[PDB]
Amino acid sequence: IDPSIKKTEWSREEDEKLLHLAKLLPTQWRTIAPIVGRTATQCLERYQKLLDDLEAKENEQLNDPNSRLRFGEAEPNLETLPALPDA
Amino acid sequence: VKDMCLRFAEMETKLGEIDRARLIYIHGSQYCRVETDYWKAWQEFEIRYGNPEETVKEMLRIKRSVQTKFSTDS
Amino acid sequence: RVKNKNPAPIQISAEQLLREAVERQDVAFVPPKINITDLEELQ
Amino acid sequence: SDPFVSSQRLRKQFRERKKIEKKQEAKDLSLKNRAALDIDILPPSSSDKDKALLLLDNEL
Repeated sequence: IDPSIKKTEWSREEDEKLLHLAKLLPTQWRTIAPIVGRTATQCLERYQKLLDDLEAKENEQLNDPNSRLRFGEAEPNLETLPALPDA
Repeated sequence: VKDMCLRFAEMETKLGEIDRARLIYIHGSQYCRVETDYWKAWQEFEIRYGNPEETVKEMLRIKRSVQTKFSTDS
Repeated sequence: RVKNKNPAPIQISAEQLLREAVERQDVAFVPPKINITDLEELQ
Repeated sequence: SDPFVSSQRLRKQFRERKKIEKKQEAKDLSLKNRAALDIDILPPSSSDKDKALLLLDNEL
């Protein structure tokens, strides 16, 4: 909720900063988040999206989500989701 | 501003320099419908002293950007 | 059918909440002014 | 599986794309300094190319 959160689209500079940090500190998103500028959940979701996107672009020309595939989808964290529109 | 820019670019071309002439053409294309006086002489210098593949794309790009600037407010 | 899940054209905003909360106030309480008709109540 | 092999693949994919992107913006900003330009410069796109030869055909 708080206004400090940048919900805009990811700029390229912060994207490369996120890539570099996620390489430097494996896992450890609560410390990557302040340096990147976004929240920890935003950084984790963005990193996962980049990996999935790279896999999708890889399939045209040709990571083991099979381990993540063997179970169901990730249950979204309730507090990080956008608010339901009111009826 | 283009009124003096055109004469100065003609003088520059007479002297034997081409780079600063086109430079001041893009410089003058920045000050500002029915404005054909810009583009007529702009494209005239383009035809008389311009290569097909070397320069046309970027300056036509700039023309499109200027037209979009004009069209943003209406 | 009281099942109009359709998102409202006017979403509730916080400033709206504070404004319509403050709207519960009215003018200052007006008491009938006392009439000093003689000297002793003036005193 | 690999926090390093997979990292390079993301780094590779990003790194070569920013090189071509920095190439354009360095090119366009250098022209505005020598011309005192004040406006954003949009990517060339295929539209300018289609119009370029069409303009060029009437020139010659």
